[PDB]
Amino acid sequence: DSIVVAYYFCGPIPDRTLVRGRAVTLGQFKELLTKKGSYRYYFKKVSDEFGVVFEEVREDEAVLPVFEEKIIGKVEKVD
Amino acid sequence: ETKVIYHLDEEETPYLVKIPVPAERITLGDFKSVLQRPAGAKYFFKSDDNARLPCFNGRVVSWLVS
Repeated sequence: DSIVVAYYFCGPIPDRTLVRGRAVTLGQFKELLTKKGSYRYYFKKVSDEFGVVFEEVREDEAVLPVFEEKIIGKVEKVD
Repeated sequence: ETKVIYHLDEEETPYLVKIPVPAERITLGDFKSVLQRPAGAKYFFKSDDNARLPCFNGRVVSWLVS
């Protein structure tokens, strides 16, 4: 019903947060953030599409991939 | 749209980014227009902006060094 999230805000391992589970969305993740607009999101996903990757997610409506039993992600800023 | 897997510096897990240019026209200029990485990184590939990127079955594999 709720899953764990742990991301990297360029560099931080901010504390694993609980996030409600209706398939956690990218917009559902970035509504936890302020002063965005120029953030860039990746999420560790099990895929060696021809071993694992950090696939960029840009749509507020995409399902976020699930690694292990969480959503290990990585958000970094542009310039 | 071309799938590009690049190893940034030497991080464990690489990155996957889709570039909205079909693999017939996939250029280093497109890779830069997607990444928008501070200068000046170098690029290698698995095999200039006008030059194309080598891709088999629509997959580009690259390495970046800060």
